Amino acid sequence: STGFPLELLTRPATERLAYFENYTVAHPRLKEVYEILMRTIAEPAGASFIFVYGASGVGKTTLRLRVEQKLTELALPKLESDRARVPVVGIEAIAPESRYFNWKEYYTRALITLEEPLIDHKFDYGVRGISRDNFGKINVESKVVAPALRRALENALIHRHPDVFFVDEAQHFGKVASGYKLQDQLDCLKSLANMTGILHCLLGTYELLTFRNLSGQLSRRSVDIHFRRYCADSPEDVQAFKSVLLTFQQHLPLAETPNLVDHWEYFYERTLGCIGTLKDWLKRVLSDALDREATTITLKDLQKRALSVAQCQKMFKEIQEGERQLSETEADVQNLRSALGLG
Amino acid sequence: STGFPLELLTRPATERLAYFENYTVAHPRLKEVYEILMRTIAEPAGASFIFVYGASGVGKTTLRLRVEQKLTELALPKLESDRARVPVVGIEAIAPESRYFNWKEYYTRALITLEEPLIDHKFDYGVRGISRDNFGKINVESKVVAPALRRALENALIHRHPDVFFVDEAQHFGKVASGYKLQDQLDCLKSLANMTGILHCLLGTYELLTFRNLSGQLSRRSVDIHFRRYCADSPEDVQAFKSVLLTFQQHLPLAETPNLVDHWEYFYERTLGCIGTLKDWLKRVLSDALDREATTITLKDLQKRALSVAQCQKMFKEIQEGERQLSETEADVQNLRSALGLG
Amino acid sequence: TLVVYEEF
Amino acid sequence: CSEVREIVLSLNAQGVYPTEGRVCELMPNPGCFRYKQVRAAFNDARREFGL
Ligand SMILES: Nc1ncnc2c1ncn2[C@@H]1O[C@H](COP(=O)(O)OP(=O)(O)OP(=O)(O)O)[C@@H](O)[C@H]1O
Ligand SMILES: Nc1ncnc2c1ncn2[C@@H]1O[C@H](COP(=O)(O)OP(=O)(O)OP(=O)(O)O)[C@@H](O)[C@H]1O
Ligand SMILES: [Mg+2]
Ligand SMILES: [Mg+2]
Repeated sequence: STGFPLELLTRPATERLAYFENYTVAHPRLKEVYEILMRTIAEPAGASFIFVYGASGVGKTTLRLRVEQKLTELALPKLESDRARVPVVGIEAIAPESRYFNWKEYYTRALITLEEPLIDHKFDYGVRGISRDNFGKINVESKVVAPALRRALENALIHRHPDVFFVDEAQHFGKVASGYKLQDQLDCLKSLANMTGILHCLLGTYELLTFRNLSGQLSRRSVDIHFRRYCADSPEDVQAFKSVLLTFQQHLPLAETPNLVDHWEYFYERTLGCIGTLKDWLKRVLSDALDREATTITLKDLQKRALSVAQCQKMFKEIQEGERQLSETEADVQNLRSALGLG
Repeated sequence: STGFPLELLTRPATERLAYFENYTVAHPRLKEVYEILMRTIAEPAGASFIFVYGASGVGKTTLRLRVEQKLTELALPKLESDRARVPVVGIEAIAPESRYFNWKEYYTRALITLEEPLIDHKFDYGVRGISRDNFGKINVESKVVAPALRRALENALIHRHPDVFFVDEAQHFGKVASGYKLQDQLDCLKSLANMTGILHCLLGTYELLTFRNLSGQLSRRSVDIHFRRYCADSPEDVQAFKSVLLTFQQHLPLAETPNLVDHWEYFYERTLGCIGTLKDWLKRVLSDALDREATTITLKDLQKRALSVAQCQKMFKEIQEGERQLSETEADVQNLRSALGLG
Repeated sequence: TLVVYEEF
Repeated sequence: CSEVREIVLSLNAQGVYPTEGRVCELMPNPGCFRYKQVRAAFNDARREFGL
């Protein structure tokens, strides 16, 4: 029906918790973002980067997970016959323990995660120090310098040709020293992506906005997507928040369904319209209820598991400084028209 | 006729997408720039470098592909009497991961791409640490010191004696450490061109403009070729943009004709006159339409897959700076005349 | 009227 | 000299750089290279395959 099945009424707390955690909702914002990302993935048409900006806890990683899952059925029937090809690969940037970013570690991690399809397939990277041990784990020597690892990764990426290269938590690329420029790092990434011809999708918070519109090249070369939250200043976002609260309420595995619609205000206070934060709060309070053995949900358990005031303050400050740079107004359109002379 | 064949209507969507992908239009600026570049490549007259400027998406890489295939086709009939010579080599530089631009990696990449086709023979650069492998790819060891690699590439370039050394994305040559003038960076390749006799054609965006005139010795052996967009000030360029819009629209595999002619302004501001941007945008719109089976291409279908105004503003600022840099007026000629003493 | 969404 | 030749051949076939020490490490009497011809054979094999 519109909620959890009644059979789950005779199970343990673990089954209810697992069902709720493995439950992802499709709000209209997520639907539009998923559709345009899928369309972009189908035909990037000379796009090197797809930056994914959004507030921490809006649903970037789940969207990426669903994208790779979809790519895995649009490929599997075509992967029955073809081989030596992966549908999609992913990686998360490492925050360096030193003052500067470790590009060699990025290359090694990318080579490790890319090359494990099957022991049967073999391919010579052309770099001395890279092999596969008896356990089937791709091993790289400690002396293979960064350019050699880059060449090996280039060869592997050309051979494997994934439909996209996902780089989550991309803002960690910005951990550089004084003289180092962000344009240099993004230019190295662009050179890699263009030479292997593999589309790169960078996902992260609004700090990744420091990697936006740096040069005219890095700029053209880019489809910027925005995972915006729900804002209380518009009726449609408020109504959608209420509707997602209602569907969550009907999909909370409890004998009695709590009334979360009336308590939306405080909700929006601690969640900032981000569905991921709302879901983690709801799953935490459900675990609390199933440990205490409570049939329904009350406000006290909601206040025992909500975020702190200062945390939400800093989150909203970052979110404001982010949305301030990702808004389109007719004044900017006319300014560009006048600068070009089209007006 | 002058449009897409009717038999493509029953073809699968992949055929139509690919067919529009490889479809090219010889728009007048590309024609003129190809002519001048070909005539300058044919004889170098002591020239060490040819600078081919342009914006992002102007068509520099399509230019290099057409010119390289052309040189190959001309060299093919005459490549039977005199072997042991490569017609044209085409590389694109790596954006360094360190602060310094890795010269050794540049030399290594150049020697592989030079010698990597058939085993027609060998040259034996006389430099140890460099060889091929059972797979047929040249592999060099990390112990080969950079002067040795330079000497090996020197001997290989004097044998192969290629017509031109293509270097795309040459602006990456500028990524040098502090206190190191870009002069010495250019003289590093100048010595190579002078003691190998190979002219190095460097392409790239306007960021290459920092290499224009460092010393008189550098500037004397240089040829300046500029790729430029369609400026909106003159109506001839506007008519050229209109005509190429017709040409692009005529070969769109659509059941009904999408009248894109009317909204030429919206195409212009989201493209900036750089034909690559329009090609990518129209290809994206075609992919979306073929997914949706659309009988025509409408305005909303055009504005979803359009560049953001911020990217357009950034690239336009870069273009304005570049066009200011590469501007020559009769007044400068008068200043040169007065300074020489011809007055 | 409150809408009910589906599972992603 | 033959045994050295197949040793360097196999070592390069796997992918490692065949050096004097590595070739010696997998040959039962790694002191024969003092002969003025075994080392010459190893160097000739390395040059033939390009080192
Ligand atoms: N639409 C959704 N329905 C259900 N759960 C969701 C949804 N979106 C996110 N979540 C849940 O929210 C939690 C965290 O969200 P997510 O992993 O997507 O973070 P993110 O937006 O990528 O943020 P961050 O940048 O902080 O890592 C996860 O437990 C995830 O299952
Ligand atoms: N005459 C043409 N007809 C059709 N499409 C074209 C034409 N010229 C260029 N294009 C399109 O432009 C795209 C990008 O152009 P190109 O790669 O040459 O740009 P570039 O100026 O070298 O870019 P960058 O500055 O980013 O390195 C090509 O993939 C092609 O689809
Ligand atoms: Mg994350
Ligand atoms: Mg290019």
